[PDB]
Amino acid sequence: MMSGRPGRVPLQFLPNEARSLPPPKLTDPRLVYMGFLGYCSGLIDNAIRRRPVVSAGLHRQLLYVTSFVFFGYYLLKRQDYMYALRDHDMFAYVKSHPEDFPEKDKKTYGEILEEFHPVR
Amino acid sequence: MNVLQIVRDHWVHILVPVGFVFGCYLDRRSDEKLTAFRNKSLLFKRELRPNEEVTWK
Amino acid sequence: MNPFASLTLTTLIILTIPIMMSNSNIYKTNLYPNYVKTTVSYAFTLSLVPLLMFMHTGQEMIISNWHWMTLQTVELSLSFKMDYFSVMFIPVALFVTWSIMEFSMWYMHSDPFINRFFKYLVLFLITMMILVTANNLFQLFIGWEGVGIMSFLLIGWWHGRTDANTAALQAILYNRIGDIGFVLSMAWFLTHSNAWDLQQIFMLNNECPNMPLIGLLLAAAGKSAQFGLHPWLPSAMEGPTPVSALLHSSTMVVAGVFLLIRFYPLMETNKLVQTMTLCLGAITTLFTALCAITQNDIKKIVAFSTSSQLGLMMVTIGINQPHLAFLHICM
Amino acid sequence: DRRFLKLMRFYILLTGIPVAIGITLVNVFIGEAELADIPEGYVPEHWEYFKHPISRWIARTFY
Amino acid sequence: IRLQEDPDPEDENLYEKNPDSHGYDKDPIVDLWNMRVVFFFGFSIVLVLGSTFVAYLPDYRMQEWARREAERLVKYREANGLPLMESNCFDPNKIQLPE
Amino acid sequence: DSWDKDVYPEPPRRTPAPAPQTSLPNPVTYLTKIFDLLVDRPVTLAREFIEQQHAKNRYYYYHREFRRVPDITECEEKDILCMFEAEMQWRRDYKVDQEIVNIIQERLKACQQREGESYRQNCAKELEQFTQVSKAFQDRYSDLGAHYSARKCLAKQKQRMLAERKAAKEAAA
Amino acid sequence: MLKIIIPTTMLLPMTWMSKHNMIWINATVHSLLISLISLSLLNQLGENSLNFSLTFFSDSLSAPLLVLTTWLLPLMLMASQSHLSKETTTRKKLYITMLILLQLFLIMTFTATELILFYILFEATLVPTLIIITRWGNQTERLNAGLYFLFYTLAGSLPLLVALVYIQNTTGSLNFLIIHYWSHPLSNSWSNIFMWLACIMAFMVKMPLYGLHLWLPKAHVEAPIAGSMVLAAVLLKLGGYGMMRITTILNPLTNYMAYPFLMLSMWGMIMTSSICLRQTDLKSLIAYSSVSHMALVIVAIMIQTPWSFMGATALMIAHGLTSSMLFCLANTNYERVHSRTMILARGLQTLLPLMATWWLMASLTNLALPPSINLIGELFIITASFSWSNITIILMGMNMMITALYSLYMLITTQRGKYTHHINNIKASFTRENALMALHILPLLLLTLNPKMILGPLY
Amino acid sequence: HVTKDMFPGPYPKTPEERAAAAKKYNMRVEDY
Amino acid sequence: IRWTYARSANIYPNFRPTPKTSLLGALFGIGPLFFWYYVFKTDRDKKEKLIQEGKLDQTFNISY
Repeated sequence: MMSGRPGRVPLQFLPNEARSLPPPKLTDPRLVYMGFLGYCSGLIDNAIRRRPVVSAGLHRQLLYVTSFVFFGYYLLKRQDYMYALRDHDMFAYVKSHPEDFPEKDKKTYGEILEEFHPVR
Repeated sequence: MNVLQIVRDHWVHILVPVGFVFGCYLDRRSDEKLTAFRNKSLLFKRELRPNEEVTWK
Repeated sequence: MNPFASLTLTTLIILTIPIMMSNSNIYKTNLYPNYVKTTVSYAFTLSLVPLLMFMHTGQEMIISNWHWMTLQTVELSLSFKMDYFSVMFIPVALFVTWSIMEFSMWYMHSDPFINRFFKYLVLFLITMMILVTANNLFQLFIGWEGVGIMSFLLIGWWHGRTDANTAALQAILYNRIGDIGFVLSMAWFLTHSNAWDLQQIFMLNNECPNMPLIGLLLAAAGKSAQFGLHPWLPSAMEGPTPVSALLHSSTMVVAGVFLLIRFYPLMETNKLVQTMTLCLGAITTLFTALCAITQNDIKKIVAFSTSSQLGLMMVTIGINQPHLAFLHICM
Repeated sequence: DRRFLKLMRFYILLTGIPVAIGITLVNVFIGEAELADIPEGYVPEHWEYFKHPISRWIARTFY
Repeated sequence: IRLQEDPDPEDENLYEKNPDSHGYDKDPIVDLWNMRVVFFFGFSIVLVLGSTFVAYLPDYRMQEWARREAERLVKYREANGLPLMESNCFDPNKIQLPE
Repeated sequence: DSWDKDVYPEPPRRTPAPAPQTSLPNPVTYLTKIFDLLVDRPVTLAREFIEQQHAKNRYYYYHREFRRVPDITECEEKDILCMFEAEMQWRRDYKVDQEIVNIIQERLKACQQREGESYRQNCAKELEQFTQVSKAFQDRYSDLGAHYSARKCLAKQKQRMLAERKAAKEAAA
Repeated sequence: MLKIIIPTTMLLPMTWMSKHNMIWINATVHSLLISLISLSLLNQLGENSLNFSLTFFSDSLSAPLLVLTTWLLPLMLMASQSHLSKETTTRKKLYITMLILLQLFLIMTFTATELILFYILFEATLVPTLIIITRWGNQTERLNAGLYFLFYTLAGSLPLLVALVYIQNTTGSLNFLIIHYWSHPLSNSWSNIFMWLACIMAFMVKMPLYGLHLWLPKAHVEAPIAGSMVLAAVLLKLGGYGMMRITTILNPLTNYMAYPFLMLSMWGMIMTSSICLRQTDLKSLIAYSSVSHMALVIVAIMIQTPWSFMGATALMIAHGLTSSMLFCLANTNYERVHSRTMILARGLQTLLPLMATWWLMASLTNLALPPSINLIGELFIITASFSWSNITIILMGMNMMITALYSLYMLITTQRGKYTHHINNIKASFTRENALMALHILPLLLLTLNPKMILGPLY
Repeated sequence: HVTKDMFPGPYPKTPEERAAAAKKYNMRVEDY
Repeated sequence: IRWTYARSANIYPNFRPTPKTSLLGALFGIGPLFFWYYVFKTDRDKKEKLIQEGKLDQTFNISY
């Protein structure tokens, strides 16, 4: 779908047109879940390595957390930019092809005859 | 007596209460992004009292 | 307002006070059976004033004090029908159970759980009063089933005895066969008359069809031990003699024919169902009287006699004489 | 069995008696609201559409 | 021996060491406090206060409002000869039938 | 009283005055004098005390006024906001209709008990009113099912109206 | 819903960070506190639902279920801590964690505004449930029970997943409100017939429908007591709640698609009630009785009337409470005699009087004695069925007769008669067990005073 | 206590497992 | 223990599909289902035919 999109330069995680969108907030629920994933990784690291799972290596658990949040922020930016691109192309295509997307003639339920099915 | 042991042993008792208050606060914030029809419904909309500016929060 | 309503209610409320007190301190002492017998005697004395007011001027009323729930267009409330049947049967039943409790204070004197026995007697009395004063079919069903379970618990009073438990379950079984018809009538009246209260049921059923009346007849045949569902009453003699005298001879087993009397305006307008109850009562009275003349157990003879009298009550209902049947209940 | 029954009754009553006493006191001295037509120009608070003072307190405090 | 396995141990009676056992814990103090917190928070709070909270919940289903509206409507319809209720739930003027 | 006499009618109450044709005293009158002394007067006093407390703490509640919104016949197909408001209005109207039917059934039950043995003839008006209101309610809300709506109710009304118009046209011939 | 969800989530850190001997105390205290908070969801509106956010909402159908779940958690904790007294601290914390995870999943399942989110949350309940059954069950049969429960549920659920994504692709939304307001009639075609079957079969196997129920005896019998409690009380109700939600897109196809299911449940309630008359395992008898009440719920949902839905809601609530009570009562005897055989320990009323009273109350509620809410639900469903067809009164009356027979038979065989001579280890009932029964039975009877709280949104 | 060999088994085909079944159920072979 | 095992867990290990078991399974499992379906379907078709011609009176049936 999006592979051969025009202007799509290779090996570029965020293109420069993404800087027009709002960056994700720092307390973004998805970013906080990223940090939680890092914290779980640190706890499981203590468990497998046979260390006290909660209080051993606070620097290591902390680094797990911050690296997970660091990757999550950029992942969120790229995801949001891809969805913005999707909506951008969809609206452009609906605009360029009005015949494929007609203006449906709206009618009220007072003139629309819906069939009644009794429950009995 | 023995405040250190009591606060090092029964400190977990704050977790569920403060989680309840955090849930209430997060419920509060959810309503803040659902006000596109505050004082706008065909049923409830009305003029604001002279110092009033919104109808619910 | 009018003392009739307050007195008719107070007669019912006083019965429940020794039940609430059945966990305080008197229930642990040897004064509990006399205490409950005394409240029953006081309730009998109070219930005479509504009876006297009816005797004077025919005071009758329905009381709907507490609204329970509304189901769209069906309002279910605690409604008491303080009519001739209620205000005449309540004093009779209270007098009889007063005598029964005084008797039990001597007959069950050596029972280690005599306090619980008297409490069960009061519970049965309360459920029967609910049955008799009920102004709608749900409340009547509450009385019906509470009477049934109290009968179950009192027939199997000596629960280490296999035959007593078998008899109690047998009573439950036959009465459940009757409950099928009771629930049939409830469903029909809800579906067609949109009411379980007697007033609207009588209003919307000038010509009552077969199905609800046959359901009511099935329930009555179950409760009053008519032929086909008869055997449980003589087997209910497994209970202590006060249980027999109170429930299964004089007060509880007339619930079925009382159910049919409560719907006599409906039964009045259906000849087929009238013939059915007339014939069922006839066969019941004949067969049960035939069994009794050869029985050797005195309690069995009297139980078959009670079944015969219930058959006679069914007969007099089946000839469009409901008030005669009520009089025979009281006598 | 006796000890359990005593404990259960105690812990039911421990708040039941204050609850019952407070409900009686509220009913006797505060009492229920009186219905009235909405005064001209006045928009009532949402708990002012209920009659029982305890119901009004619940509506005002929790909803 | 068919394998090295421990024999099935015998069940411990909480009453044997604690006649006053409430059945919660082998240690009498935590057993007592388990009983206390269970009874307090269950009966004293959730049952009594919870039942009272549900009992005095503000109008549920707006049944009182519906009854008052019905009373006003019944008064108006009867005082003016209008039917108490029309068979048509909606006005046949805002309905356009097909043919 | 609080309830309005027109919504809850009751015939003018007609009691016969006492006509003793005996010399033996009437036990009922003395049992009622004792009732008025030991029962009525103390609870009556207990009510003046309480209504005296409630008189000095007077406060109010109001009936909630809903204005009218466009109904489901005015909703363009799939116009979710208008459908929501119309559907809420329809459900409120349905509850009010249920309460109207409840008022009329209350009248019917009260008449049946009140008229005694003459209820069959004396309660014809209430039976007629119940017939009318129950027919109207049945036409509005019967057979919709557990998942009812203003749309299904309107479809049922349109089916009824098409049947009515066709029947009228074929009767005209 | 976050003021409910987040405190429940906070049970896990609190459980894992508490002392070894404060585990049960802390979990019980704070789960009761959460259950107190869940009661505020019973303040419902006549017409609309409580639409908190885009992702969670509450109405009169799901609020009593949420209260039932939050109430079941502490009772679970009281039931478990006896048989898990010899376990390690970490393993007790893992069991508590499983129970908390199950409660959290159930809470979000009953409030999910979207159908696919409901699907994931309702499928998530499998994992802690399966873990509980297979890890902490007592017999070698727990493994086969776990396999049956897992694969019955999944064979039901996967076609539902396919149907849900197809519906989202064709309708555009799986949002419950949008689904209701944009409801299209379902035409009569093989495509729509199989869409109906896919939408219905998962909830059918969950309830379970008679013929698809063989997992339930295994699972409810082999599970530890808390597992049986949840499986009987809240997990069966997922099928009924989901069926009530999803039947709004299946009309008028439900008019004739329900005939095989109506027949199956109407006859299988008779069949499983009869099976109870001959069950030699007490826990198996209690498990088999759930099938009949759930068959009644199936009929009520399939006939689609306001009275049928009211009765089904009330019956689900009442059955949850009663079945959990019965399982706890059987477990108290099992913990004494280490066996589920019913005629092993007879004449127990002369050894455990107040426990015999608890047994009588539980049997009476299973009897649907009026005015209990069991009877209210059963009677409402019976009346709706009578309107649906008068001949339904034969089968439902037969079922209530047989239900009375087996309930009182269980009572008589366990409590009455002569005590067993060689069983000399029936110790007096602990305060904990009596409190467990009391906390089962008291809210059940209090609901009779306010029955509209469990009559669903069609009240 | 109760081993696998003490449990009910399949129908006995030959008279030696029939006698073993009689022994397992505490009966005489001529009565089993 | 032998009695409780024979009645629960020994039955399927020793069940065989024979003409007797298959005939009985078909008769008792499938027979009542189709019997009741025929009864209820006939009753409801008669009811619906009455409703269509308005020959079934529902004067006070407003609760369903």
